[PDB]
Amino acid sequence: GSMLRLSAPGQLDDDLCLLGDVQVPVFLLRLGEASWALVEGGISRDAELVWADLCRWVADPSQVHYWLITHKHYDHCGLLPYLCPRLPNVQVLASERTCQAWKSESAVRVVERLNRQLLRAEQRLPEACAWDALPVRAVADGEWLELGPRHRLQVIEAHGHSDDHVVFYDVRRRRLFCGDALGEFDEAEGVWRPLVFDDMEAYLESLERLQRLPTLLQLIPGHGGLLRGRLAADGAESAYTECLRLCRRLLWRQSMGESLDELSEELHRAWGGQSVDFLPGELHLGSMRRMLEILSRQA
Amino acid sequence: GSMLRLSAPGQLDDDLCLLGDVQVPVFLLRLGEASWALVEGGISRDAELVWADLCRWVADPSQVHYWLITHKHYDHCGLLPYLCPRLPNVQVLASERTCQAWKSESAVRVVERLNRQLLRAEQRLPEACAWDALPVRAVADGEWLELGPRHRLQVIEAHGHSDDHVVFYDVRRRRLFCGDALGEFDEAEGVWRPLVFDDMEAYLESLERLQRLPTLLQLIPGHGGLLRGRLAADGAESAYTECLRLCRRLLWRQSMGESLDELSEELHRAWGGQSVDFLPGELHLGSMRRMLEILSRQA
Ligand SMILES: C[As](C)(=O)[O-]
Ligand SMILES: C[As](C)(=O)[O-]
Ligand SMILES: [Fe+2]
Ligand SMILES: [Fe+2]
Ligand SMILES: [Fe+2]
Ligand SMILES: [Fe+2]
Repeated sequence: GSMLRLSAPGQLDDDLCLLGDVQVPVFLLRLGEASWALVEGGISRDAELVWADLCRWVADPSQVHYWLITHKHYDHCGLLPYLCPRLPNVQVLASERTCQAWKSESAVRVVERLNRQLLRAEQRLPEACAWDALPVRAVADGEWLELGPRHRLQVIEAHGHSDDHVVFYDVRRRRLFCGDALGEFDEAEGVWRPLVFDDMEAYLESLERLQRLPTLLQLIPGHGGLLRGRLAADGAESAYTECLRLCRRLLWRQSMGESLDELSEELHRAWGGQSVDFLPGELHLGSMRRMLEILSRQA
Repeated sequence: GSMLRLSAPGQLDDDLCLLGDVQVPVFLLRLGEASWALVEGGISRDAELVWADLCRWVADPSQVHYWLITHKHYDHCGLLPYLCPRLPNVQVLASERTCQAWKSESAVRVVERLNRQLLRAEQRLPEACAWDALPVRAVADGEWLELGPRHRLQVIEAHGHSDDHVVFYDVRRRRLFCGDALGEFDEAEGVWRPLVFDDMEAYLESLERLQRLPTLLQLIPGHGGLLRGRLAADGAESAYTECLRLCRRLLWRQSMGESLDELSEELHRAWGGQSVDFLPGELHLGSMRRMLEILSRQA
């Protein structure tokens, strides 16, 4: 029947396609006859899949002009060293803090190691360019990106999930590329699972600000596809509520004397399955523990 | 450590005691030197336990003057035929709709059958008086009950859980006896599980009205004890949110083609354990299915 989520590779709207894996998608925006943008930077191992899809839509790779990046996590920038060399005219648009992480050998080693863990036996990665050789340009909170005549996207700072996270708001289409700032959309239940890995105060304040946008028609997180209808319209509000709900559960359990590890293991059991293809199980469990440490400290 | 729930038989406050089983408690209010009230009507099988506790606090059973009843469900009035004969001066205070159910042989047979299922092998029920012989007086929405010099309780209609449900608000102590109108308090997670068995529109409207009470200090549902602190202060708001959350889950699952039975069985698995001592498992599962039918119809 009719559903409030579009989650299949191919055309999502007359200007928008989903490339690659719906679990870690790259979005393609048609900005004009011979101009395109990518949104979200994916995982390295998807390089040839995303390339194959891209070339179905884009006749000449020199026509890809922008690549918008929400945050520095390994699953949101892993394609950059592999596909940017094939995109001679692309400019990577990322926050200043995101750009800074790509200059840190420590940070990029973590990104590389996690991406390497996801390589399947059959596939061959193309040659990687250096992370500090990427064609990057820093974007600022509030900045207007005039990508094409019918694509004006505002950069909105949305820290909390991570210290660098931004979202991109298409004012014309009432479409928000929200990365991981709302959490992980639960494919079985239709609710947001919080992903607070840096700062709960910031995460909630970001959601407060995003709630004040004009009512959304389309909401596109970092994983799982495109949400529409009420799922888009109430996404930020719902994500805020789910974060407060997790805080309530944690506080109640702590009042009974539970260690953080009990709820962490429960969340890992309940939620880890959705991301097994792109997130090692032990890192998922560790992430749940970190989130609960943050909520406990700040709630 | 300090917890926001009191859940042990005995004194809860200087005017208030919990009698019987914390799972299906009867509350004792000291209205004066020689005047007392009971709140909530429990399950029949607890008659001698509640009697034993009552007589620890009350020197003379003729001093019990009122018995406040939230609703007609079998687990909220089962003690009445067994203990009212031992309470010569008691007046049972119930809504008109609640009183009407006790006049219906069909309705009381259901109450009797469910209560009989809960009798343990060891115990002996005292002789029951007829349901239409109970010393009942109907109370109205908005009615002020002047129970004693320091106990003024307002009757507030709170339909939705059932067609007859009311709650009792102690204006002085900012204490709400809320029956099942907020749902079932989850002992492991500290959130409300919705219990919508008649009408979702009414259930939500009741919670909207209860949210507008002065901030609560104490919130006393039909099961599980007394809540305080933020759990009391945000109870009605939280219960409203949890009902909307369940609607979201159901609607999402229905959009995927699920039958009501799938979520019903999941809820029965997740939630049925808490009430096994006083609610037959098949009735819990049936109740979950009924709730989901109502939410589907009205959401
Ligand atoms: C790697 As993640 C849980 O921030 O999408
Ligand atoms: C018997 As019931 C689930 O309304 O407390
Ligand atoms: Fe992330
Ligand atoms: Fe992510
Ligand atoms: Fe009930
Ligand atoms: Fe009940």
